[PDB]
Amino acid sequence: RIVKTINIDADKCNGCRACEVICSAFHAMPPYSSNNPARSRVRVVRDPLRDIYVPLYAGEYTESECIGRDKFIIDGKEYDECGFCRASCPSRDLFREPDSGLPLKCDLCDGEPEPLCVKWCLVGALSVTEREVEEKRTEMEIGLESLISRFGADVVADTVEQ
Amino acid sequence: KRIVKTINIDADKCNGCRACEVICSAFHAMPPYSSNNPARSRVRVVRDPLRDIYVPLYAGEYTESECIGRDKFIIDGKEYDECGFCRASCPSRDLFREPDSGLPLKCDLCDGEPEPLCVKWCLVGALSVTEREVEEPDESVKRTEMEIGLESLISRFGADVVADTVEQLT
Amino acid sequence: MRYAETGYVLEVDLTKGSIERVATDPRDTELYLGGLGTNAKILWDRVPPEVEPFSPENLLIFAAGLLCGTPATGCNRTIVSTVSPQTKLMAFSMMGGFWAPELKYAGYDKIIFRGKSPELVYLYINNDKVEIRDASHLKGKGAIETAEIIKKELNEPRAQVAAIGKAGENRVFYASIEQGRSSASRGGIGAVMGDKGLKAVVVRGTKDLCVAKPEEYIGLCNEVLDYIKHREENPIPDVMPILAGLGSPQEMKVHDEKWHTENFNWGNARTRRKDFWTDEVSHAWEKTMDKARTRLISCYNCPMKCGATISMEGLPTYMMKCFTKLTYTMAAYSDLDFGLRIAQKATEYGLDGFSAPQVMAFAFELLEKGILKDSDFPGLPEGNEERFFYLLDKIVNRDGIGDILANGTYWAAQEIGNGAEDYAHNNIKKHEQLPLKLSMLNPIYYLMYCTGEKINITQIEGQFPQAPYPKLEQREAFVEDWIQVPDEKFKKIFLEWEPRGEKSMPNFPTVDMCCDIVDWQEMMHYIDDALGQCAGLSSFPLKPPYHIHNYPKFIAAGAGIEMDTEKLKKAAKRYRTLVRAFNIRRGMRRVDEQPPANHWKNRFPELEKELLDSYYKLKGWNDDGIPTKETLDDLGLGYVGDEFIKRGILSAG
Ligand SMILES: CC(C)(COP(=O)(O)OP(=O)(O)OC[C@H]1O[C@@H](n2cnc3c(N)ncnc32)[C@H](O)[C@@H]1OP(=O)(O)O)[C@@H](O)C(=O)NCCC(=O)NCCSC(=O)c1ccccc1
Ligand SMILES: Nc1nc2c(c(=O)[nH]1)N[C@H]1C(S)=C(S)[C@@H](COP(=O)(O)O)O[C@H]1N2
Ligand SMILES: Nc1nc2c(c(=O)[nH]1)N[C@H]1C(S)=C(S)[C@@H](COP(=O)(O)O)O[C@H]1N2
Ligand code: SF4
Ligand code: SF4
Ligand code: SF4
Ligand code: SF4
Ligand code: SF4
Ligand code: SF4
Ligand code: SF4
Ligand SMILES: [Mg+2]
Ligand SMILES: [W+6]
Repeated sequence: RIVKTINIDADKCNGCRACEVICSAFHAMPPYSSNNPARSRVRVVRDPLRDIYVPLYAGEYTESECIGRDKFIIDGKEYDECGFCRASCPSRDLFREPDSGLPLKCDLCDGEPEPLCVKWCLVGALSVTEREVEEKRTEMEIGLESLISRFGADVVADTVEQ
Repeated sequence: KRIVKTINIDADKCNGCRACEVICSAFHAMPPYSSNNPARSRVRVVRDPLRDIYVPLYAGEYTESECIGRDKFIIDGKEYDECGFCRASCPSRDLFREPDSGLPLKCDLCDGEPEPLCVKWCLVGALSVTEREVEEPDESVKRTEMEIGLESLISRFGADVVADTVEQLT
Repeated sequence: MRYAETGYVLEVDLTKGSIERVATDPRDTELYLGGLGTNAKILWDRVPPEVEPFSPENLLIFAAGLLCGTPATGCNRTIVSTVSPQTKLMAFSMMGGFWAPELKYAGYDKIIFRGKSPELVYLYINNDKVEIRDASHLKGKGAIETAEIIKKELNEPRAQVAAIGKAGENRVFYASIEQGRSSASRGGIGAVMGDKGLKAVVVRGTKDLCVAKPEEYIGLCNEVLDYIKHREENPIPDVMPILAGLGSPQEMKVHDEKWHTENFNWGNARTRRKDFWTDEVSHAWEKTMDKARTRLISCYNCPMKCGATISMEGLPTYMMKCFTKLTYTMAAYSDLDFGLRIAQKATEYGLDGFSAPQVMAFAFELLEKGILKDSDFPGLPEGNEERFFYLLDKIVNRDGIGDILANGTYWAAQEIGNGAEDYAHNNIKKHEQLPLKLSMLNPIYYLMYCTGEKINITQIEGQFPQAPYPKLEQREAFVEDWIQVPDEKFKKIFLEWEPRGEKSMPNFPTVDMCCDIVDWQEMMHYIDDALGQCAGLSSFPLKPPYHIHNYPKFIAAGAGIEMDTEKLKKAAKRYRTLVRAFNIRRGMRRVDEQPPANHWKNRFPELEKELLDSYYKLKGWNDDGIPTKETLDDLGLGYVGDEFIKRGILSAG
């Protein structure tokens, strides 16, 4: 099968946020009838004073927050809490419709000739590439035995029947 | 008001010892400390000495599907790995999944214990966890580790298959 | 329904703490487009001439351009308008960055401030949510410093903040308004903002912004981007670096400043150093700039990245663009290192990087001459650099001699006396000009110095080359794809134009040709400042992606109003005349419209009189600079003509 990788050169970004403009614009209904950076599937983490410019793409949906949130210090830069998470998470507004709260997820401009965010980034911080990768039931049994060992066979049995 | 906890990670102080992987795997063995295995640690260190990359990554949220596109960063001269900052228990990689079953792993901050063990064993002080109060309510749908683990299996193998197997083990 | 614009504005009374959203008249849009144009309409019939700058009835308007918030590349400018405390005329100031588009996403086109707040406060906007917050804990804080504290307070990391420094709070006549890598710099608009007890304006927006013709509007947008690529592969041949490409003066990218340091006047617009740019200097400045520049950053939705984050050791990071890079350096006879360090202090304080440097150099000339004594400067340090840092703090606090210098070179010299007016030699309408004292009279720039309502030369020029090509082949090549011209005659003028001989300045181009050129260049700036389009992609650089031929299409598809080339030309003329009428009502006459006496060494009175006479005719004004009743009625400005007669400004017949 083919996996597509979004290549993001944070060192090339200038924080124009053009990507947010075109992405939300296209996904309007009808297309380009309006725009709204809050509805963008790509969001730029921007702090000029910290020299941080990090384009983030909408990833997976999650119904619950993490028990602990992560916060990095890398190469002198103090990033934001959850600074790199692509999740549509109940802990913030990113990757969620500003009016309904519904989750947003990048689909690489499915159907279109080219990712619009990539196209409007005239400085070339963004590119998408492809590559092929290689795609048993013994894993199931071991996991179930793991679940029985950690929580108990009586607890496991009653949960499955629900 | 509720409490949110933050894992503070100073990757500039990390040395790539991976002592954090040892103790977490050890404590979460059954019974505790009976064995250890970095591959089932809920903290996993991104480590490429030649690139000077040392990044502790804590197991996060479960997802039964991969994304439509994976991201890959170049930041401050360093070319990190694809998905190099993602905490997800994802079917696209082995990180934060049991090497034998495929079950999801997730850091609960050693819930029940006096202190997070990884932090306790990191003598160079690259890790630390602090607390703070917030006003935003917790709208997390809180599922148990038991429930999330069973559901991941049910999606992978089917409810009827999982059920019959359960009644053939108990 | 309305498009491009939101159709709503905010009316804030800082005296009563009242806030009100009011729908706008769509007719205003058809006549004055937006931004500067509608700002002018508001100030005209709400701010009579009896209102003083620091009077509660004076207005402070924050306007987002008509096309801000749309996918239009580079369209992100804010237009701040008020009555200047320095010039006593109208003052409109432009600011880049991300503030204007955020306002549109919040649902508003303008914010109009009246009255004064007794306590220091700031305005908080979040879509439909609008409230006044206390800001006493922010007193004295720097402009950028203030924004960061607020965004932590409110927990709004993605909110845009426009704030004033201590200079604005203390009502320095050349105090500015700072927002990230952007500044409403000139006119003293920061002084009015402080006078009203308004520390900052915070806005967050997450609403949609619509256009009338979606497919058509994005089409023009892509057309611009494509031109920007092609244009950046074909810079203007044989021009200097910071004039070959698009955008604002790329002085943060180019280390070469030979044209600047050898043609512009150092100190109080005084000294010319013909041979300053040596090898030792060029290497020392490049080293300082490589070490100080962290990253070249852009404004909202623009790839040009003109600004740059500047990090000096032991100092907080600030952002810089264009000519402020040299003004502090050249005014103090120092180096680029000193300039970057003091600019950090000045940006935080919120001072105009043009006037401030000239005011301090003006003060030291007076101290040098003996017109000012050392007793006026107590505890004065020894070093030349230390003296500027000293005088800077004295000004922002209005402390002693700093209280007088805080009024500008004009008013300061007026108060000082003893021949201090002689050293205020670089003012037009009480406003400091660019430090340029050239040799031969320039017929095109003479007009721009005399009539420019912004009273700044860098913000009226652009579309016509500043100098002719020596060889005819070069000209033919240039006019080949010069599609931006309104008329073929502009090509023919540049073809005949030569640096030396029978077709050189000041006698060529002719008086009629000069008037047409000045009218075109000015028209593009007024279109920019109404639409919100950054001049860097329009009226400033040669052969821009935006021009008189596609602009009408952007307006039509964006706002949903009927618009063509001629109707657009007339529109720009309409509120450019209205702005003129506003200054006429405030006492401006032809007498005020003269360059500094020493601006050129070779003057031609008879040619200058013919130039100003002919230009007035083209504009449709009097021989005293006043718009006639005929042209006012033709433009739809009949109410102006009536009030002129009633006020005796114009005679009936
Ligand atoms: C070359 C010019 C066109 C004028 O500079 P120069 O070449 O020095 O022109 P000069 O007038 O000094 O005379 C030179 C010598 O030639 C002589 N002479 C002259 N004409 C003739 C003749 N016809 N025939 C014979 N001789 C003639 C003349 O006598 C003199 O010789 P002397 O020493 O007296 O014996 C250019 O530098 C310029 O800036 N001009 C545009 C106007 C302007 O200021 N725009 C910029 C606005 S700021 C901006 O845009 C910006 C700011 C910050 C950031 C970003 C942007
Ligand atoms: N519409 C418009 N855009 C403009 C200008 C202007 O006067 N009007 N000034 C230009 C110049 S010469 C400079 S140096 C920058 C300054 O940007 P700032 O006001 O955001 O600091 O704006 C550029 N864009
Ligand atoms: N403090 C400060 N003053 C400044 C600037 C600036 O960036 N910061 N820009 C200068 C330049 S190059 C220009 S073109 C004008 C911008 O005009 P405006 O902000 O009044 O519209 O201000 C000048 N004064
Ligand atoms: S358009 Fe490109 S440079 Fe601009 S913010 Fe997006 S990724 Fe960064
Ligand atoms: S945003 Fe991501 S890292 Fe943060 S709590 Fe949510 S899922 Fe966890
Ligand atoms: S690739 Fe397409 S869907 Fe994804 S962020 Fe860019 S424009 Fe939006
Ligand atoms: S114990 Fe600390 S320094 Fe060692 S690998 Fe773990 S986090 Fe890094
Ligand atoms: S590892 Fe994370 S970022 Fe990568 S595909 Fe899976 S969920 Fe997406
Ligand atoms: S806090 Fe505890 S459970 Fe979480 S990774 Fe560290 S040792 Fe493991
Ligand atoms: S050309 Fe420069 S000043 Fe204009 S919008 Fe782009 S980055 Fe900003
Ligand atoms: Mg400005
Ligand atoms: W400029």
